[PDB]
Order: sequence, then structure tokens, then C-alpha cells
Amino acid sequence: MEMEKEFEQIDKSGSWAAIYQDIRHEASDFPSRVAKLPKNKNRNRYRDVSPFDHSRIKLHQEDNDYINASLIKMEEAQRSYILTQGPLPNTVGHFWEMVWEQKSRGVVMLNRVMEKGSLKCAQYWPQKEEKEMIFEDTNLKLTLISEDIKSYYTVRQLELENLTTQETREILHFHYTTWPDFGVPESPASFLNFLFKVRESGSLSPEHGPVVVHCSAGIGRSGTFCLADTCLLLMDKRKDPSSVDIKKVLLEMRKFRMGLIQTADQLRFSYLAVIEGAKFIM
Ligand SMILES: CC(=O)c1ccccc1Oc1ccccc1
Repeated sequence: MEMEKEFEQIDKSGSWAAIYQDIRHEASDFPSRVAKLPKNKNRNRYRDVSPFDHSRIKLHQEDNDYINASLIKMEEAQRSYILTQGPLPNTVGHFWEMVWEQKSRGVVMLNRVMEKGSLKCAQYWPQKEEKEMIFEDTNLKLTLISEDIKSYYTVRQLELENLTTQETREILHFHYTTWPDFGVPESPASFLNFLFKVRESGSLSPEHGPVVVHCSAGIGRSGTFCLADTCLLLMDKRKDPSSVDIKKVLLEMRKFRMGLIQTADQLRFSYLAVIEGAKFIM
């Protein structure tokens, strides 16, 4: 079925939970043996969220190459994404090592450091220009260059230096600051405006490594971001845009990381975002 009328048909029939459970039942199951090794317990935020072995990002390190991060490679759309958990106190150095080694231009953050009164990720970037951060375990230096605070999101320019080689690179940090503590946004308008700002920066384009996107676990809000982006790109590429099937795209992405889209409300919100976004593109 088309999307917008499939949407009204699920609303009127109140069957979002059944649709979402079907997706959960059909989703791929692949091994995640490296994530579950005892030496990696303090590298995982949640015991039930792990990268598959076949798609996990490897650190270029011979001691321990593990990080909780996955490469989502979308062949027809010609887009790739790295989805990862919010960094932990003992993985902030690994996080920036990955950004460096994968040649990423942008980092997309969809959570606040504190939500619901608890810490959802480490404070992993500097908050003042004159107070830079040094990660001694991976030999990197990180400096805040500029910060632009808007009503729904903040954009930061960062300088990452590899202290071994003295090479430097500019990284863009796109921070969506207004996702509610509970539920999903009422309108997708600010989320779509944010997606378009990430696109306009070059951070999603083939001349760079894959964008790094995270929330707390790296599957819920993060899944919503890449699902919406890929579906909108396919609608532009194909002769028949109504042939884009959001459920089929989501199952394809779930071949590369488990659990993408965590609730039926997030599934409905993803439909809404793609529907409204397809009208603005034209
Ligand atoms: C772009 C800009 O205005 C600027 C000026 C002085 C110093 C740094 C600047 O930004 C950079 C430069 C290099 C990498 C990342 C950001």
C-alpha cells in the first residue's frame, strides 16, 4: 500500500502495536559474540543492546578492537551510517578514535546528557573554547571552535587532532536538544528541519566517511533519524515514489543493528516524518 493512506488505515483501526510486533517477529537474528566477551562488559551500556559481529566497527588497535557501534550500509540509497550508543566514562577515547579512523565529518546526537534525572551519556566534548580535552588512552586532542545555539538544536564546530601525527580535522556536532523525556514529538517539523541542516553540511555525503549517530542505546531515536533520511532519498531516486515501503526499509536496516525503532509510537512518528517531508521536498 501507499504510505499516507496505509497510515490513516492504521490510525483508524488502532493497530500500531500489532504492526510493530510483526516487525519484531520478522527481524534478523545474527550473532554478537564479541560484544558478550567478559573483557567487554564495561564497554556496553545495556546488556540487551549489542552490535552484530558481521557489521560491527573495529577499532584499529591490537589489544582490544571492540566498540558498541554498527555500520548500516544502504545499497540502493547509496548512504551509510554508523549507529552507536552514547559514550561511557571508559569509552570516550574509543568513540573519538572511531570518528578519526572512519573519516567521519559529522556526529549526530539525539539525547541530552541528563534525562529523567539520570545520566544518559558522558560529557564527551568540551564546553569552553579555552578548556580542551585530551584522551590519553587513544592519543587524541579535542577543542571547541564555535557553538551556535538555536531553539531546537545546537551546532558545534570541533577540532580533532591526532597527537601521534599532528594531523587535524574539522568535525561538526549536530545536537538535537528538544526530544521529550517521554514519548515522541507532537509534530515532525523541527526534527525534519534538523535532518535538512545535517544534510546541508556535507556530513551525509559520499566524499566523507559515514556520519556517526547516537542517542542513549543507539537504536531508538537513532533508528528514526536514519530510517527517515533513507526513505526520503529513495522517494527522490525512484520513478514511482509510492513504491517506497517504510516497513521493508526498516527490516533491511535491522540486518545491520538490532532493535531499530523501540516502540510503536516511534514507528508512527517515522511514518509521519516521511509523509510530511515528502511534501516539502517538492
Ligand atoms: C572555520 C573558521 O572560521 C575557523 C577559524 C579559525 C579557526 C578555526 C576555524 O574553524 C576550524 C578550523 C579548522 C577545523 C575546524 C574548524
